[PDB]
Amino acid sequence: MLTEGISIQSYDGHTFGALVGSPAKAPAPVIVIAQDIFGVNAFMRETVSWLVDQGYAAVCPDLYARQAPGTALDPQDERQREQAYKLWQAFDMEAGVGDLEAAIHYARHQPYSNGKVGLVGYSLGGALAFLVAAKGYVDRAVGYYGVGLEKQLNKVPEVKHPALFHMGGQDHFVPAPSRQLITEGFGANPLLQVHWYEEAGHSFARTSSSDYVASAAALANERTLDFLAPLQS
Repeated sequence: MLTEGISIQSYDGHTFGALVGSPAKAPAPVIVIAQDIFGVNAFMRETVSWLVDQGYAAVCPDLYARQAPGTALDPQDERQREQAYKLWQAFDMEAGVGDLEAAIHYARHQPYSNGKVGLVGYSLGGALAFLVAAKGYVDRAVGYYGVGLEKQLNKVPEVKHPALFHMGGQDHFVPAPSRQLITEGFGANPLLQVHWYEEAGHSFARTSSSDYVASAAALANERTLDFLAPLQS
């Protein structure tokens, strides 16, 4: 689901919609949420809700609009999971970072904006959160269980604003040698923070996931809110 009428233009001209939640009280910092592989669906609506209840405005852009605008898939349906994997396999990561840059720029200047912008992403969006932190586009970035971060470690020195990553110790997208690489590489830059949740696997913060772990989702989420709070000005 997206908010009717909202349109954001990316550097190359492509336009895309977004699900927007204005804030209870304005002006407020705005958090751009980078979707998982299921598009802007029920979990994104819930994330927008969560952030608005904590005092932020939130913008979740339709990153699949270059392939299939308005895609919103149910992760409980087998056929739509297969569709999510097919879209993820074809996803242009650099164009997604470009679309997030445009959504971040939009987030800076809405009527309810206080000018500060954060980004929170999950899975596919957690890997995009790291690439966005390397570009420097946001004030703070947060990535939950981004996939393939051990292949992007040469960008660690480019991160110049804070970025927080929550990783599951039982997420098999990140086996032990990958964990160690990430832990050692991120460890060289104090602007990066990574926490490992030993009893949790991938998607552990989505309440509707079979891999949901309440204690870890809760510890992660509070660390995310404490990390984003300085943007409240």
